Amino acid sequence: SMEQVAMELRLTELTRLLRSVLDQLQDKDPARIFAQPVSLKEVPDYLDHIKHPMDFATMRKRLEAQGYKNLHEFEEDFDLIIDNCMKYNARDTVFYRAAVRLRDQGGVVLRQARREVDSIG
Repeated sequence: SMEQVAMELRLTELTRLLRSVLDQLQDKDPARIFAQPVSLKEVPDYLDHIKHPMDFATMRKRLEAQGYKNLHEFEEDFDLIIDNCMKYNARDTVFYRAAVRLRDQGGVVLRQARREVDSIG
């Protein structure tokens, strides 16, 4: 159907906008603390602590399969990255502080992305 195609064009466009959001968020992580999944070889207890791990590479795989239906889903995954880090690591650690900084800086990007998603539809 033509409707299914128009819907798919919208998903495709959302994916385009989310890809750019993703790149801007990841630039706020020049240390690359959040680039890849936490290694279960290097933190073998991790899954006892964190039930839903997340990282920028895993978000990117989902993105490129057009697996984000709306901005809310994409923000849920970004929030996991931050929130998982702030629970597993103590307040005095470079990791925790990096998550705080990513959260604060990412907020600005996300604020405008919500306006653009509403605006373009």
